[PDB]
Amino acid sequence: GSHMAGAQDFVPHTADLAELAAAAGECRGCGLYRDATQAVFGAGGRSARIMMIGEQPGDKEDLAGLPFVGPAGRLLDRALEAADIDRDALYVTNAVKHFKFTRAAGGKRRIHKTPSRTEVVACRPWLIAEMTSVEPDVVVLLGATAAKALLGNDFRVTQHRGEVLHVDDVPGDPALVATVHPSSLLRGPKEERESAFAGLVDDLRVAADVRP
DNA sequence: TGAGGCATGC
Ligand code: SF4
Repeated sequence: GSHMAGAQDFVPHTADLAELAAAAGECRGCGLYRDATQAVFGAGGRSARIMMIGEQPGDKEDLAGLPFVGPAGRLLDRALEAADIDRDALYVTNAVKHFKFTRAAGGKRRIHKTPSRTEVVACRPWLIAEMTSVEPDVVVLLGATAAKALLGNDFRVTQHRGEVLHVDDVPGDPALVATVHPSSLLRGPKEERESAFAGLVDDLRVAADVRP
């Protein structure tokens, strides 16, 4: 890449998810490996028919080494239940595999920082390897960073959420459904939260109803 | 504390 080397040559030629996950722990495709605790690879099995892709680890994901374990993951768990999506059908990952954060000079708390488009493009080869291994029927794009990673920078989740989409550039031609990131339900006003949760559930139901 | 899609800064 122009700013970052990219992950492409760190990605081993394999569909084994465990081998991919170990190799991501050695990735230096961008700068984010340096300050992060560990790579946070996807969770689930190749038999999954629904792949869900978030933005990046948060604080709790970085410490645990698993995706969607913090507050946003708790919300996602409730939305999955409300749509009767069995977790055995899921492979869950993020567009970026190492936690990007900063700290105030006189503070200790790690402050989440949105990955740059540069870092998203650098990390995308891992996502392509995951999609090739899992071959999902449908991909849920949880938020703008993930949706733009596969649908292009001009894509707007608030414009096209809940629509079943297909693009050429994507291995295996799965259906794609974009929605808002579960953390946005928390970031927004408490009085919009109920309607926003119902909207996430409705978008998940669209994805769950995709028939290959 | 935990987005999104516009903007401005260097
Ligand atoms: S964020 Fe992705 S590309 Fe960057 S170092 Fe980590 S695994 Fe590699």
